[PDB]
Amino acid sequence: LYKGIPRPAITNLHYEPAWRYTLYQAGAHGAQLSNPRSPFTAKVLGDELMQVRDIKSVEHCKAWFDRLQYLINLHYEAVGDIGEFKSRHTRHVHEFFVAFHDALSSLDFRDTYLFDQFKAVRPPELSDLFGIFLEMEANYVHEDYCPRCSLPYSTTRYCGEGDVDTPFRKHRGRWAPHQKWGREWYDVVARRAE
Amino acid sequence: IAHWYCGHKFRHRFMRDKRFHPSLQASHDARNRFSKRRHFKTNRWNYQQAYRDMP
Amino acid sequence: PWWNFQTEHRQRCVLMYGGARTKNTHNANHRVFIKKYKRNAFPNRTRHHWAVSMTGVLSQRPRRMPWPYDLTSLIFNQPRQGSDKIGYVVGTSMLKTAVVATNHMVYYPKFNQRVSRTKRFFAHDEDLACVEGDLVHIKQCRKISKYKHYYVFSILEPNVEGRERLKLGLKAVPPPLFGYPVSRRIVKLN
Amino acid sequence: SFKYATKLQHDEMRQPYYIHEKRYGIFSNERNIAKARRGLPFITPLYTKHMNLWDTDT
Amino acid sequence: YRRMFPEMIGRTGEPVQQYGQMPIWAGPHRQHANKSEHNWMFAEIGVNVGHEALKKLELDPTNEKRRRFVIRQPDGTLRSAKMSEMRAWYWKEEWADFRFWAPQMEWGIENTPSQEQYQEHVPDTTDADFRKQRRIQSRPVKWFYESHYTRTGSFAGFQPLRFMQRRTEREVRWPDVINAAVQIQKRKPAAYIFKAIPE
Amino acid sequence: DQTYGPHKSYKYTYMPDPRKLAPIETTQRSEIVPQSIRPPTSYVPNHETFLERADIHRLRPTSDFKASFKDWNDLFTCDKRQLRVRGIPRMTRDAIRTAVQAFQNGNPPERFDTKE
Amino acid sequence: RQIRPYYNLPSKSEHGRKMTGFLTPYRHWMWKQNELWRNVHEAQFEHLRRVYKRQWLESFRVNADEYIYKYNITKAAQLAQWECEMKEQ
Amino acid sequence: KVDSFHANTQYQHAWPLLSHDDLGNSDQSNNTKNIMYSMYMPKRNKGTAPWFRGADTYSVKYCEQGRYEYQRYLMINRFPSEYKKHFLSFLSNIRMSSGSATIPQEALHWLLRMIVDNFNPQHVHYIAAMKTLQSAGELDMARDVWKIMERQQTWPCTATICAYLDVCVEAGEKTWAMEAWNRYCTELKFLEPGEVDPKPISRVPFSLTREELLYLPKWKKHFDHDPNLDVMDLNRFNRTREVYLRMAQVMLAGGERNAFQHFFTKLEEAMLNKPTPVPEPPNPHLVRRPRWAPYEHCKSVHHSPWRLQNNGRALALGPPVTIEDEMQSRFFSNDQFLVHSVKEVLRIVLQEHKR
Amino acid sequence: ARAVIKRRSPQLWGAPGAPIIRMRGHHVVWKFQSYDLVVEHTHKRRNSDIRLLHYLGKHCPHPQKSLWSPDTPVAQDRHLFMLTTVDIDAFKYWFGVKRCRLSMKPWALLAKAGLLPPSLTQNSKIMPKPLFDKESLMRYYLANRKDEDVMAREKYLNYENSMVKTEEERAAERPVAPYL
Amino acid sequence: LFFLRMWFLYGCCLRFVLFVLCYYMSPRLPSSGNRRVLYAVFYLYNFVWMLRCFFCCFIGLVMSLFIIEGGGFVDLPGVKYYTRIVS
Amino acid sequence: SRWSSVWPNMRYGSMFLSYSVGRKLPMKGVNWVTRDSNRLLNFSNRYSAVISDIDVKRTEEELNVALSDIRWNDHRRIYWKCSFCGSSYRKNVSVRTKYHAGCNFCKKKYPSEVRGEQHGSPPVSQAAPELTEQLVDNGKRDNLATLAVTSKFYAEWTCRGCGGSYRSTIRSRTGQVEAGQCTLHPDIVAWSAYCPSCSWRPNMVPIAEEVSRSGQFLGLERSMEELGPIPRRKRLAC
RNA sequence: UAAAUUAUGGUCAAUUGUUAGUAUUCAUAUUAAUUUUUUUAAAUGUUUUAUCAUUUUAUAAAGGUUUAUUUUUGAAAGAUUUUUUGUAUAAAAUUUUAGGAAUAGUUAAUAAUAAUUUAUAAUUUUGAUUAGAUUGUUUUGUUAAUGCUAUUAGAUGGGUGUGGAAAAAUAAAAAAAAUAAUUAAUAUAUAUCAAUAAUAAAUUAAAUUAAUCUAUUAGUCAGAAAUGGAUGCCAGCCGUUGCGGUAAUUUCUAUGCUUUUAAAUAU
Ligand SMILES: [Mg+2]
Ligand SMILES: [Mg+2]
Ligand SMILES: [Mg+2]
Ligand SMILES: [Mg+2]
Ligand SMILES: [Mg+2]
Ligand SMILES: [Mg+2]
Ligand SMILES: [Mg+2]
Ligand SMILES: [Mg+2]
Ligand SMILES: [Mg+2]
Ligand SMILES: [Mg+2]
Ligand SMILES: [Mg+2]
Ligand SMILES: [Mg+2]
Ligand SMILES: [Mg+2]
Ligand SMILES: [Zn+2]
Ligand SMILES: [Zn+2]
Ligand SMILES: [Zn+2]
Repeated sequence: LYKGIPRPAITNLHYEPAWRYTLYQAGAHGAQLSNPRSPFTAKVLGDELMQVRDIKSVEHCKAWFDRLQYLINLHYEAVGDIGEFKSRHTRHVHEFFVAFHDALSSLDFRDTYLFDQFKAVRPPELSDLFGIFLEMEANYVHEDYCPRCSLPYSTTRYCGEGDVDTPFRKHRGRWAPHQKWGREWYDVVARRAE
Repeated sequence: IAHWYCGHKFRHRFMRDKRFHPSLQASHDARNRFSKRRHFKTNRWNYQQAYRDMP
Repeated sequence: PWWNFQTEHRQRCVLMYGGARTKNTHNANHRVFIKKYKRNAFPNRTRHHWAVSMTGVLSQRPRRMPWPYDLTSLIFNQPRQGSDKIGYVVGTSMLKTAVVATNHMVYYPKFNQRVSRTKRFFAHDEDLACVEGDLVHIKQCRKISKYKHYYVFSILEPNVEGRERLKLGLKAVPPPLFGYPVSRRIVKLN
Repeated sequence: SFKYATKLQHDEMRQPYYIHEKRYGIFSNERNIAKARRGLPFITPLYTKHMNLWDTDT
Repeated sequence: YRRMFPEMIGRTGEPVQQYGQMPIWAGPHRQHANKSEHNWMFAEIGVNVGHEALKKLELDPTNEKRRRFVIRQPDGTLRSAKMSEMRAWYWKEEWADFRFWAPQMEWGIENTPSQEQYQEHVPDTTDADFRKQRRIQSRPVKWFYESHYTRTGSFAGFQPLRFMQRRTEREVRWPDVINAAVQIQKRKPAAYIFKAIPE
Repeated sequence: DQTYGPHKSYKYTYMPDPRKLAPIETTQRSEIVPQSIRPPTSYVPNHETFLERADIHRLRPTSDFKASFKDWNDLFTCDKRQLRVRGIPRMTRDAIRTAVQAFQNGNPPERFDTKE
Repeated sequence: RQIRPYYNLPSKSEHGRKMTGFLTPYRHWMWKQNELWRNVHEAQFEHLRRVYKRQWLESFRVNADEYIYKYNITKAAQLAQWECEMKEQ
Repeated sequence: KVDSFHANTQYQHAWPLLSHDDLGNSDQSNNTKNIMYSMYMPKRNKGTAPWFRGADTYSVKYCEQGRYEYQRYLMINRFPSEYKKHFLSFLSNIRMSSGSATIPQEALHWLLRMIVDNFNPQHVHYIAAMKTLQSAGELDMARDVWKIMERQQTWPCTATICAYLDVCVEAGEKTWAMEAWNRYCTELKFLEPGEVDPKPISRVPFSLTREELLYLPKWKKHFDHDPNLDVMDLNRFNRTREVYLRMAQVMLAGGERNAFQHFFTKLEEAMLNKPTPVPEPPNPHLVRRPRWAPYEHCKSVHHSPWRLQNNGRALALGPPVTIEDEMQSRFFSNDQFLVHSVKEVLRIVLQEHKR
Repeated sequence: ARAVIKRRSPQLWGAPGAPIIRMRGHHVVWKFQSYDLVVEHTHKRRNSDIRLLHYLGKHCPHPQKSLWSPDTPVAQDRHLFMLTTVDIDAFKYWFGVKRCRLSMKPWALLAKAGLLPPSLTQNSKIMPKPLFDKESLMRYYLANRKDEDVMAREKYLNYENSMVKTEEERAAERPVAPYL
Repeated sequence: LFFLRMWFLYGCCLRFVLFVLCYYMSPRLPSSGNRRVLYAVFYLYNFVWMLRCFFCCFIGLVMSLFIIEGGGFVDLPGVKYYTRIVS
Repeated sequence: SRWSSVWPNMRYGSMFLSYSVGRKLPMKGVNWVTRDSNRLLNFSNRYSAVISDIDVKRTEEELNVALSDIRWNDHRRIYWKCSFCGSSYRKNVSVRTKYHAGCNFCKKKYPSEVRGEQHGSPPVSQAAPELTEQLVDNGKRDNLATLAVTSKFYAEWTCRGCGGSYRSTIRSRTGQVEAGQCTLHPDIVAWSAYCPSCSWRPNMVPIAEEVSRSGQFLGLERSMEELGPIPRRKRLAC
């Protein structure tokens, strides 16, 4: 037992809490402001400097919303002709919206800071958003235009012709003729609205 | 077993591996593993009076 | 990318995502032995080379690798490997020099087992205590002579029988009866 | 247990570097790197062995 | 579920904040320099950073040893990384939980593009793929009309046996015609005939 | 014994990604730092005088190429690729371009002729 | 390199280099000016040198003594454990 | 590792997939999802499912861990020779690491690094660090040294106590010196006629009987030079009167008359009525034994024709600052030390007035 | 100090010289080329690993589209990206404590990152290099110069110790009653 | 696989040889006929070796050097090497 | 030579290359005929603009391709002359119909690619009408005056000083940029006033002036006169 | 010498040849390679300086080494007004040939000793020294797997001994003491040993900048696929049992027909 060497004094440190120190603080090393949302940082920076600090995220969000209401006001009536061979597609607005909603809700991009900004950034007329999409559903059902791609019947032979973002024409695939209204597509529109 | 090592047969490889086998290694009991027979009957006719300095 | 097939390859310059960047060394070359000598006359007395010779050390099958874990590291905490050795004293013909036989360990991972090899050292005992057949502790040190890096640190077991044997004027140990083996037949009678 | 774990070129299959510091002291190799004869073939031996296997201490 | 487990839908995130710039003594002479064509991302690496095992601890805004990122916008400013950009610097992670609704699975019929699925080019038309046993396709934006809780994830974590398998060998050595089960394919004809096709 | 060659040809489809074709925000770097051309000096009046006073090395025979440049602006409008199109050899065209950009920096091609 | 212009002092010699670096006073003045400008650069440069030096030293203090905290606790624990195992022994 | 055609270091930390242009799958426009999974991603072997290295593959328990808790106690021993070399190195590094480039704080750095390397920071190192830091007029870091020593459970010798009390006085913090006193120097005695004068070194130094060597566990045989073992023998010269003096100075500095009166009275009494303890010879490690040199090749005094250059052989410039011309305080008689003690107290009065 | 100098790759001083932070990569087709930020000695040998102090990072000189982040109507974010990995603890160590050197290209990089000011070689050829005369500079200096102690303390805080003790943590660290 | 039949390929798949003789040899029963055997030469490490191999090739206008490949077994015992083309 | 074999660079805009035998072969087997259903000219109800963008002279010369032979989806690359900005380019009809591809200059026509019409900026005809006359005259100057004053359009102008023609950007010329985009060089307006060759002399005037005044030049001057209540953080210096 | 639960946790080991009584890892399979194809290299003049000089500029020629290769700061980094310290050259492990014998400027003590100091010396059968082959201790291929099977290259003695360190006699792709230059990564037609290109190898077209290329083989008894015509133990086939005796589904030729489509064949 007591043969062979004396008992190292540092052993004491186990049984006596008096000797557990840390000479310095966590960030006294110069990192104190790392946590952007800590109370310490709110006390150091003050509020207006924090406003200055997050202005960039605020204008990110405002940018998303501004794009969204531009597309909505453009494509709101779903069927018209807005450009040379290009015409309105509700599908544009849809897919942008999905990009937005994925920025918020997805687990691959998870950018959730975007949602902390809504109580301020969010436009009052866009509060009802799915309502506006339903209104667009009602406008989408016009008879002169194809129920699938919403191109005009008279001036266009195929689904997706002269549309940049169309799903219906893929690279080495083939062209599909316009599809005609009838109970099928009527209840398709219906189920979408649902 | 690559065919170029040791002899042209396979079993020559395993015959030289028995030279490296762990439990086969040379010690105070097992000696002269590689040529036992050159040293055999070597001292038969060599007459050596054993060493005694104590009565 | 070593995980892609022969036909799956596109670019040879980079790894697209991650993984190991691997050079293929061509293992199957069908390398051969050139035979430059008659089977009768080979220009070496003790050994003959008739085939492709395996080369390298640690690249050598079956692999034999250094084993740090044995008796010596079991007892000692060594600052550097081989800084401590326990052994027996074999012979003292040299003043202030004790020769010491020591065991160390080799591991064959193929068969998962260890072998003990043995090696001789020259150790420096000033003051000449060590008698043949002592169990001694030995340490690494300053370069002393051409072959002596070791000194006798402590006698673990002295040889009491050998010392009393010396005191009487006799050799510590009887000289071995036969020397090294020969390939001749010595006929020596009476 | 497979071939991918044979490749030590991943950093996930290889004992990390810092071990050699923990044994010989920190920033100890910067000395060795400036040595006269280096890497032809040999460099000052780099000891990395998982610290629970160390023959010295354990 | 939504009422009882409010914290399972993340409503909070580390805000994108602009860093203060380091003073340039050279003044206007160099002010053009850090203002350029592109964005410049910089992620840190080192002994304490980049380990997947520790990933959340390293993205944790509470931890002061937290891995550091920065971005130079083309106008010369600097901002912290968006969370997506932060996550770009770790090996890609797959999240799919099978417990309530089926996650979308790779290497399916409607998923896999032609050349892996069949060894031939098959035209992609939105109407009547006989090979895929579908009558027609209306092609809405995938996650738009469906409910979000329904979207679960993707699973790539298996071998796509039609396409590529381990330890590929000939099923039958004779006759010489059979190959591994991944080689399925129609016979190529004697030399090709091209019929002009406006028709 | 493997005389037969590979079992399969692995090929991946090409299917254009709508996300990778999305419009890219672009700037021209001539907007950020505007390019300009320094007018000739009394020291260096012509492009040929220039190619004469940038001729130093035996192996950078700049003065021999005077014909491959029509005027002043032609010189400073050249970059290395388009400078290769015109058939100037290698280290020579690097001497030329180096000289030009150096003159742009405020350092005229004044240097001692090393040939002797 | 050290730039040798053509109006540097020409050395007339056939046994050696044709041009000695010796400056027209103009060249000296010029050189002084340019070098003042680069002085302006290197002031800030080395300023950042020593700034980062103290940064690194300070972080070393804090993290290393946090390390010594945790580590000492560890080895105190091990030592306690050992003397216990020896009482049991 | 780097710059080779096959260079592995560049791939060893995670990166987002690069499509700038056509990499052979025409990556600029091509959605690489299946190409990503089945080709680009490393797999366990050709044809097996992709091996996922992401954050979801490791368990949760990696982030439950406190810091540096993966470490285990490392006993690293080394040759005796090498201990001398290393302790010397750390000492001269703590004095100064670089010429004008040394920050005061660097002494503290080197002490800490010494611990991080699994060396024991012996007494010489502590005294040296404290004197260095205090002489740089940085007093918080000095006490930080002391706290490091306390956390390592190293029992301070009398010399070390002296140094720390010097730091206390100059700082004017009585509350440090009080705890330091109470903990360490209490039992400190003076020397009397019955005392034996400088006590012989009594320590064995550490060896192993062959049974101790063979039968003990690994740690019982592990000797790192540990300050605590010789503490008795560092104290063998009885520097006590210095400690009492310093303590008088502190109690004065912190503005307390009764305690000061106490220490100073004890000291006075002992100096009058008790023998003068034998002084310790100069410490080999703190101050170095002068080594022999010929002074022949030296820049002469007049070497520069413009001025008087001071030289290694002799000083021609003259003393810049007056020196007191007294031997080191320990060489005094007891009466002399009484006088010295009063002048010391006065000096502290002065310092406190200036603060 | 080589009798027959190696003519093509000369340097200054003996090798290995003071460590210098370089960018280097094996040469290949421009479409795949990457660079390595590396702290290494001044004199390289055949393989760059022989003298290599530390590995600072990968830098890819190809503007990339950001497919990692969601497509963002914000103008600036959809400029192309340039990706670089910096190890900044090692960088600050080597540069700051060990006093490195720097080639120009890595300097431009670390300038973009905000670790260093823009280099000496980055020139808007719009502006010329400035002039100087000492009397005007003197008038400006006499006009603005701060107090001695303010300046001394600024140099103190920047170069020497930063973290200092307010009277509060003193009062909180000094021992209480039983040993006080 | 029989590895000693390849002795003169010396770890190579194909060899270059020069024509010397062409003689005829009768195969092992029950196979009758005449097998044409070409007697060829080549040099390695400045040694000149005489190679003996089966002539299966097509001879056109007179030519000198052939290309030797090893096969499986043939009717004729003792002849390991076969002829690919003649140059 | 050797280096001829190298594949060109394919930037982000461009899809599939078709540079390899494998990539060429399956399309080599497609043979088109122009029927009544394929002919571009039949479809002018939709694609009328595309029809009036074709170079009818140049295509039949160089390509030997009649205008009645051109399919609405035609894969052949024919010459076009932009009916907006008036620049010539070579593309396939298929790519202009399937998506909109056309002259590369009119890609940058709007102030930002990301958001096409989202500008609230006035046209050039309004904000800076004095620019419309400096445009090199191809007859399309009324279309170019219609663009945003922030537009990134690459236009060619006739230099005031030497009367020659150079190429710069509309927004670079005006100096104005949209909120949230990258700031241009503060001096860009003065610097793009002329040729890249004619620009030096005029802009070196104020510098010579400032070294005439004080006998000393530093670029500092502007920032200095910018100097002749800012919230600031609490500091840990104490 | 008792079970266990607050329940799938600590993140994937998984094996595919049509053979010929039987015994024995052995022909014909897949993967990896050589056969096999010019999309990554490159040209000479290094450079200052105080002038016949002096400062800067340190490991790719060959030879064949298996108890073998080991080292500092005095150079530079590098910061002050001058004398500045100590630590280094040493070792331990791992070492090949089917049939095996002696090796030698030689060990240890003395010491700035001894071509003749002193001694009962040293290496070896636990495999030496000569001699063959061979560039040594994070690199590959196969595999479910302890294995088997690769890994280049780079340190070749001394003789006015310079230099901090010999690494010092073409063969860069390392900016080398004023910001040469960064709108740069392109280098024409050479080499060495490397560096996997038949890159949607076949129908709807290339959100280009249109540049390099005009691209084919095998089998046809057994085992996917046959008929004429010759030939007659011949000529020839042959991965293998074996085929060829006027009717050969196994030779040669013609024509068709067969293939699961980066080729057969050889190693
Ligand atoms: Mg293996
Ligand atoms: Mg093959
Ligand atoms: Mg062979
Ligand atoms: Mg046969
Ligand atoms: Mg050599
Ligand atoms: Mg040999
Ligand atoms: Mg050894
Ligand atoms: Mg050695
Ligand atoms: Mg010689
Ligand atoms: Mg059949
Ligand atoms: Mg045949
Ligand atoms: Mg017949
Ligand atoms: Mg027949
Ligand atoms: Zn339609
Ligand atoms: Zn246009
Ligand atoms: Zn002009």
